[PDB]
Amino acid sequence: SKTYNYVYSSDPSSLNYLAENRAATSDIVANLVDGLLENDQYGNIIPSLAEDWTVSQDGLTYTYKLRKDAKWFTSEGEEYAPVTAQDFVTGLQYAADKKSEALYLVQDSVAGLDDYITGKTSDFSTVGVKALDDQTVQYTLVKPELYWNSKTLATILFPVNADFLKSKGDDFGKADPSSILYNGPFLMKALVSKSAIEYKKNPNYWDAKNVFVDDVKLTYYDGSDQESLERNFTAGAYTTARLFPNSSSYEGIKEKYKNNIIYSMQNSTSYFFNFNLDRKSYNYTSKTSDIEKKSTQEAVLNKNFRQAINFAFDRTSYGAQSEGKEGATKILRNLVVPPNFVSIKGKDFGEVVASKMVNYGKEWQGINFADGQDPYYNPEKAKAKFAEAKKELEAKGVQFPIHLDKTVEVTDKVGIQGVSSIKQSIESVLGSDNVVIDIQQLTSDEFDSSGYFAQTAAQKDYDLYHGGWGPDYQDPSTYLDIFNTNSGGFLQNLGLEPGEANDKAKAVGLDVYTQMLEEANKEQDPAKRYEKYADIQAWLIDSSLVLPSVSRGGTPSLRRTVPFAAAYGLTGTKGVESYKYLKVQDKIVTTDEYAKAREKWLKEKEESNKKAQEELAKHVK
Amino acid sequence: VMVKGPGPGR
Repeated sequence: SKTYNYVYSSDPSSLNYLAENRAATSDIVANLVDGLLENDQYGNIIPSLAEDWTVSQDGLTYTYKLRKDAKWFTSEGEEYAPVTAQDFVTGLQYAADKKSEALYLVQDSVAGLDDYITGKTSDFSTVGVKALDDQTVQYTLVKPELYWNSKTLATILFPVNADFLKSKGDDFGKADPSSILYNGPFLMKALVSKSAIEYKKNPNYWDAKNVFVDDVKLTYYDGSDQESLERNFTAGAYTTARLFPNSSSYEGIKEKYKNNIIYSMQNSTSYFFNFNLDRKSYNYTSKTSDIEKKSTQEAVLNKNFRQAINFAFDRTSYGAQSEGKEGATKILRNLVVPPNFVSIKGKDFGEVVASKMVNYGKEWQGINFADGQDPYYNPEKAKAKFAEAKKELEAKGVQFPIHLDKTVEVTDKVGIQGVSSIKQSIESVLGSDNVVIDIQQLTSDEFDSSGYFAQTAAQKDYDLYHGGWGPDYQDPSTYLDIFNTNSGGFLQNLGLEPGEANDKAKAVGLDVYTQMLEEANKEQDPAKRYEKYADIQAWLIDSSLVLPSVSRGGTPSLRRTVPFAAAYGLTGTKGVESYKYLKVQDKIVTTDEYAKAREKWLKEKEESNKKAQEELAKHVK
Repeated sequence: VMVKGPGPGR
């Protein structure tokens, strides 16, 4: 049989795909539960549980016909029940009742849903999801959304069987394979914390013909043994291996695999640094006095200070820590929205953002937002902005240097080198009499509970954070909404809570940012809409409330996977996250073989995208 | 979706 063997690095807090917005959950559930639609190898949206669909002429009513052979299975593979339209009613009501962390995807879109969530109504029958019959689910929206179908690839719109959900109660969706039912390509055979994730092909899945591996086995990787990836690939145990050009082992690796190193493309997941604008927790700090803590609290609210950090942060040096000197720039990402995420009359989003920067000050003159280069690092500009910040901050009694805590996992050797790089860059440019980056090396549990898995803003224990966003649907709002003060998914990472904007949020202008988002969202013409979102992205770059850093992809690997066999998606959870479509082979792929396959894929993608646009018109009814 | 990393994945 055919097996894929590699590693994983993030244990999930749960399998609750209806309540979670973390990739630690959806990366797993992508393989276990299907929704209405999915992706092909080219990023087109194709049938999944829904074999057909229509949209009304006014754009408000979407109706999906579910295929009759789709079933729910237990973790052991036994059939539980057919998938029915009611399962989509159940899923949305459960997501609403549980206050899902991904509710922003649906709460302002589905008719009646906001009223139900906020208690203006108590009757879910007034909410715009209905099972018209066992095979037909109908959604009613508040306003047209050309990106609505792309939202169905997000797990909050996935179904759940109501009887199973009732039987499980509070046990539903725990980190245990028996806590959910399965209707997707795989069953989960093992889920062991800090050890293993194992998938087994479900032979009775409706689309089993498109599952080309029988088993997927992932061993836990904590970052302490980066050479283990190539070592186990060469030993024949892993199907692929990410390469680390800084290793002492790399010279021998590049000689042995001179014709096999493959670089991936940068993808739509964007990372950035942000500041904690309202820090409450100080378990992990080098500050020892209230004056230091209050000084840092003031500094992060100062725009000139944030801009000075931005201009002092050498992204090339940062990327070199993981990619080596020659690949250092291959991972660089300079906006939250990828520069090619959308186009406006033939011009990419990033070029439009650059043109909007003309109105945000001389410090942005000539900026270029293309991937793969560093347009931010500029020591002279950083020093000048810092001088302005220092005058403003000293007048408030702020003490210098400003100490900024950044966390990192003690086992994450490459991550330690990355954070050491930012410390060296910022302190070298601005002076350690002005800024100190204090690196806090934490255990796994401490790192989790003070960051990604912290449950409130008050538990965020750092001054600087380095997280990222993967897009949920095909519109710039998926990225730019994450900082809005009403419901932004990234607010807690900034130390803020969704709701009324507090004095810290207003001090940095996030109330104004939120009003801008509301106005842009009303625009229905794509070109005008995207231009308004480009101005919003420009505002955010200027605010330096985010410091764009890197993307996923752009990295070297060795591979025994078949090039371009897997699903690909610009947004959602049904692309690279899924082991459906993926194929393995005996031969180690060569760089030349991969390049030939890539050119074929690029060409076919354009052809297939054009066909997919023509297929769309047939669905208007 | 909220992401961590980046680390060695697919």
